Amino acid sequence: KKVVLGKKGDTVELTCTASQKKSIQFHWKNSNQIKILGNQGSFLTKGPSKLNDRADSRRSLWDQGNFPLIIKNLKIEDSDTYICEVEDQKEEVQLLVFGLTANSDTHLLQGQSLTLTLESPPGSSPSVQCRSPRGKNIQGGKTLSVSQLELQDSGTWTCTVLQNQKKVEFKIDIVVLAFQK
Amino acid sequence: ELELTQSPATLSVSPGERATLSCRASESVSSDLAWYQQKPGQAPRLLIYGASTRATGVPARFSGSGSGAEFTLTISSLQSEDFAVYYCQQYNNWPPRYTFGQGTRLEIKRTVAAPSVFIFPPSDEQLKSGTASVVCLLNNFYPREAKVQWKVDNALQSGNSQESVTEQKSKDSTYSLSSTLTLSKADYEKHKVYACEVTHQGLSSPVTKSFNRG
Amino acid sequence: EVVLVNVTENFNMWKNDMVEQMHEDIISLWDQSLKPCVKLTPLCVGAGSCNTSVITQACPKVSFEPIPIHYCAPAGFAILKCNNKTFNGTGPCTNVSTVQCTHGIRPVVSTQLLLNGSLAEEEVVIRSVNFTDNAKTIIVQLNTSVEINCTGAGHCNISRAKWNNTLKQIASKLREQFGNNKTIIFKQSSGGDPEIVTHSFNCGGEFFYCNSTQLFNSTWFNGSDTITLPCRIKQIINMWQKVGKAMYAPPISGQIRCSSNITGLLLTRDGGNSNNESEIFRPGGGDMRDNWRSELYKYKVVKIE
Amino acid sequence: QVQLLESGAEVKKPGSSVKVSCKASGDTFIRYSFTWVRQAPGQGLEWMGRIITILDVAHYAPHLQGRVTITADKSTSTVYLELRNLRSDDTAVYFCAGVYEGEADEGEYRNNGFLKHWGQGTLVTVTSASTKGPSVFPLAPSSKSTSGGTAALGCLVKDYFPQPVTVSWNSGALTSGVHTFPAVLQSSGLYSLSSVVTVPSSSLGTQTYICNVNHKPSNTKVDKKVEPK
Ligand SMILES: *[C@@H]1O[C@H](CO[C@@H]2O[C@@H](C)[C@@H](O)[C@@H](O)[C@@H]2O)[C@@H](O)[C@H](O)[C@H]1NC(C)=O
Ligand SMILES: *[C@@H]1O[C@H](CO[C@@H]2O[C@@H](C)[C@@H](O)[C@@H](O)[C@@H]2O)[C@@H](O)[C@H](O)[C@H]1NC(C)=O
Ligand SMILES: *[C@@H]1O[C@H](CO)[C@@H](O)[C@H](O)[C@H]1NC(C)=O
Ligand SMILES: *[C@@H]1O[C@H](CO)[C@@H](O)[C@H](O)[C@H]1NC(C)=O
Ligand SMILES: *[C@@H]1O[C@H](CO)[C@@H](O)[C@H](O)[C@H]1NC(C)=O
Ligand SMILES: *[C@@H]1O[C@H](CO)[C@@H](O)[C@H](O)[C@H]1NC(C)=O
Ligand SMILES: *[C@@H]1O[C@H](CO)[C@@H](O)[C@H](O)[C@H]1NC(C)=O
Ligand SMILES: *[C@@H]1O[C@H](CO)[C@@H](O)[C@H](O)[C@H]1NC(C)=O
Ligand SMILES: *[C@@H]1O[C@H](CO)[C@@H](O)[C@H](O)[C@H]1NC(C)=O
Ligand SMILES: *[C@@H]1O[C@H](CO)[C@@H](O)[C@H](O)[C@H]1NC(C)=O
Ligand SMILES: *[C@@H]1O[C@H](CO)[C@@H](O)[C@H](O)[C@H]1NC(C)=O
Ligand SMILES: *[C@H]1O[C@H](CO)[C@@H](O)[C@H](O)[C@H]1NC(C)=O
Ligand SMILES: *[C@H]1O[C@H](CO)[C@@H](O)[C@H](O)[C@H]1NC(C)=O
Ligand SMILES: *[C@H]1O[C@H](CO)[C@@H](O)[C@H](O)[C@H]1NC(C)=O
Repeated sequence: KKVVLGKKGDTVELTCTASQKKSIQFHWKNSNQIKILGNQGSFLTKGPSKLNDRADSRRSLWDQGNFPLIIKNLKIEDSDTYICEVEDQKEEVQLLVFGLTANSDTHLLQGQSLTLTLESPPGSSPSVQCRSPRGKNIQGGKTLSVSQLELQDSGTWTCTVLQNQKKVEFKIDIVVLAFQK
Repeated sequence: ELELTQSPATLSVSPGERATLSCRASESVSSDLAWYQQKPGQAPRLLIYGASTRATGVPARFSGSGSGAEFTLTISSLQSEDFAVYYCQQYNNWPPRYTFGQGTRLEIKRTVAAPSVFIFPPSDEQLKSGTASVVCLLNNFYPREAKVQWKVDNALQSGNSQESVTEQKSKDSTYSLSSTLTLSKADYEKHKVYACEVTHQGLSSPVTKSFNRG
Repeated sequence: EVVLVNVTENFNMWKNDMVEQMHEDIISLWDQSLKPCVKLTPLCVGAGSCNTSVITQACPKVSFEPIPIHYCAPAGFAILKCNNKTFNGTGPCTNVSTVQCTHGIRPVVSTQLLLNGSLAEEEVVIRSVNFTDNAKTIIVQLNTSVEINCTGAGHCNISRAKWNNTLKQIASKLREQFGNNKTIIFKQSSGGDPEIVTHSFNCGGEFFYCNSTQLFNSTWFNGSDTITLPCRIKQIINMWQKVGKAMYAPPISGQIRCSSNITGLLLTRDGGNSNNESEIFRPGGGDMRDNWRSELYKYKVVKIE
Repeated sequence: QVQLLESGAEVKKPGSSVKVSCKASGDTFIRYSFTWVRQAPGQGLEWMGRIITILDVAHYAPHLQGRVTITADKSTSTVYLELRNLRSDDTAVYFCAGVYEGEADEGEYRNNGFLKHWGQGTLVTVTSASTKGPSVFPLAPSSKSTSGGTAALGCLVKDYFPQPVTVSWNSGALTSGVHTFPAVLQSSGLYSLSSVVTVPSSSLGTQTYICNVNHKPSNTKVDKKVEPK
């Protein structure tokens, strides 16, 4: 068993190594026996998988016994367990895709609120934790908010999602106007 | 070791007339031969490839044929803008070891025209730098071929001069050539007469232009 | 030479040692015949980045002329043949005999469509290492040839009727291996490299990639004359001998014509856990071993004193 | 059709390395193949090598194979030429050129050798000499011994490096009858040339003639008038 976390729209790679350094036959599937990726001799194939045009591998490593499944432009529905059947084996792996976004535009005013919403696939209890440039940090189960927004908050916010003892980063740029008198 | 060679080093043709450029190869090249046109100070222009197909934007007066180790570039009615240098190129071999011909210069042919020879003594400001440059100018002549000999006190100089020739005039189709004789403050102020003996086709006898140092 | 033997032997075309022999042999016949102007094979020694081995060599225009090949017993071994008219590799063979050499095999590299190969005597046959495993290739052997004319012009011709009758047979056999009340659907390749998505082969020394969609868009148990499939001759392809790439010179002849007999098919099936009552099949191929395997399924080498 | 923008001129000492670029824009970068072609002043074109952008494989000319490298960054649609161990004979204009090969991305590659798209070219001067503006000298009229109606006068631009230099008369008001000869390389390793013009002898003493010499390399801008005396 192994758990991997990915960012929405990003590109995640799932490894799968064999025992020998010879390009052998492999293929990936999901939780419902749905054929995702696989190889036929030295050629690559794709299945009726709902991730077809977004799934791929790296033939450059096949000679080294490595048959990864790289999924680009991540989506929430891509969250699921994947299996890599090679040389009579099943290196399972669970995937959890996450996405964090601000409900309001970056251009905000001193004193306004900032709500960060996180996207998590059904059946998942991740812990959110963002930090502002000045050190203001908030924690939330699904949504985090900051009632009043200080000028010193303008800048990059670092967020961290904790799921299955794992974590991933999220950089959100914010801007706050510093009025005059 | 495939080497292309263009017969006419320089083709003098009258405006409106036709011109034919030949390009042979030291070895068969089939039909992988292309022609290029090149104006001064500009990138080359592709006219023909595949030995006979004209490239887009290339007038029909331009046409190419031949195969093997012998090719031809024919230009029907030579227009004013067709004044340029032409290069062939063979790209048949593989691995790619493509080569170009040494080029053919297509120049406007007109009636012989003698030059106007002028002699320039080294400027006063220059003699202060510790060097004397004597300049002989042959202005607006034709054809291009011209001979220049410097004579210091009836002494045939050599090795201390460098000629430079302009592009053919786009108005009168003439050429001009600047011949510079260089020497140190010493040598110059150590001689009397400085001449420039010029020889052309239009000039009956050699036209010599000299000045006495002083 | 042939000699009937009264005894039960055990075969397994999915572990047949002779397949690898052919495979390596063919890969060799090819290398000395169809030479690229350049080949690119991977090479990541893990020394950080991935270095790529590149070769630039002569590129003489020649066509691969398949010359029949007979495989005889290697030193110290013997060849057994399952004379059974309808046997599927994995299993016992009561009617067996020792042979001197195999039957003339016509080596052909192609995808989703086996050409110029041996036909099935009785009825259409389908074979697999495990039909339950949707990720495994299904080898289909026909009992009747199906012509397919292709040209450098850009298309392949195939009788709409004949092929429609062959699908019925295939589906009839499919529902026989899976479910009776099940429905057999034929869809196009799901995706992947060009060579795998289309019916690829080499005609007149050139590489063809013909769109087989029209051949696999049908459902079963639930004017009109010839079928025209769009092809395309490519210069840059994916090597089948190993992960790699190759580039050949453009065609020189203006009339490339080839006629082959469709003899077998490589199919693959869609997964899904307890979906509904119906199965979808798609053109497969890639692993040329499955091609050799379709001809060698009845033989086997054996140690002898 | 793609457009080929080359990088600015290069001035290097012998033994040095040079890396010229070429930015292609206008179509699919991978559907073209690029070639480099150099040309020494006063000479013909010389094929250097060509790269099959799609495969990322290059082939070079014998006399160059070994100290020359061509590459391309599909990300910025740029081609590069790299020359090592520079030699004085390497001085020349370097041209970048390309041609359509077909749908390479789809496996169609005609492997065309000819060149349809060319760039403005990049000058690359290799010398032991250092940068330096010229010293403009006057070429006073020939109204001394010669008797006619059209005098000759100009300017002598000597000892400058490297090329190029631009010359003109009267801030560009005068252009008729002007001849600015090509530049020659003197033994000293410095360039030189003359710019002349034949004006009417009557125009002397009245109409003042001034040649404007510009030399960006040395940031030298000179103006010199030519009096009859
Ligand atoms: C393909 O052509 C078949 C007959 O062609 C045969 O082979 C060619 C090479 C010639 O030698 C010719 O004389 C032969 O008859 C047809 O039977 C078949 O219908 C054609 N393909 C189609 C459209 O189904
Ligand atoms: C079978 O069809 C459905 C399940 O199969 C799916 O059908 C569609 C949604 C395809 O896009 C693909 O995901 C699967 O092949 C069931 O919902 C349905 O009840 C079953 N019976 C029918 C109506 O065909
Ligand atoms: C390429 O990679 C190989 C193996 O890692 C290495 O020996 C070589 O130096 C690299 N560069 C060349 C010469 O291709
Ligand atoms: C074919 O394979 C099946 C599956 O195990 C096996 O029962 C049978 O003996 C094999 N031979 C036949 C009947 O073709
Ligand atoms: C095999 O061909 C025979 C006739 O040659 C036909 O009757 C049979 O149906 C075919 N196989 C099957 C059962 O699909
Ligand atoms: C047979 O198929 C099933 C279903 O996929 C699976 O156990 C595997 O692919 C095969 N196992 C055996 C014992 O052949
Ligand atoms: C095959 O026959 C015709 C082709 O001429 C086609 O319309 C039909 O769908 C098929 N019929 C069957 C089920 O055999
Ligand atoms: C042909 O194949 C292409 C992909 O290879 C597919 O997009 C198209 O729908 C197919 N059309 C035909 C001719 O059936
Ligand atoms: C369905 O099959 C027909 C041939 O019977 C084919 O022409 C068509 O392209 C297929 N459907 C599509 C549009 O993919
Ligand atoms: C095999 O195909 C050829 C076309 O190349 C055809 O002429 C011949 O009749 C076919 N033979 C069979 C198996 O009927
Ligand atoms: C066998 O098929 C090949 C295609 O690989 C074809 O070129 C050849 O003509 C066929 N041979 C016969 C018996 O016609
Ligand atoms: C095979 O069958 C024959 C029947 O004639 C019998 O004599 C023989 O012993 C059998 N072979 C074996 C298993 O010994
Ligand atoms: C092959 O099929 C035949 C019937 O067609 C059957 O008698 C036999 O048992 C099968 N395998 C062998 C050769 O024993
Ligand atoms: C194998 O033996 C069976 C049973 O006697 C017989 O029917 C069959 O013809 C034999 N097969 C061959 C052709 O050797």
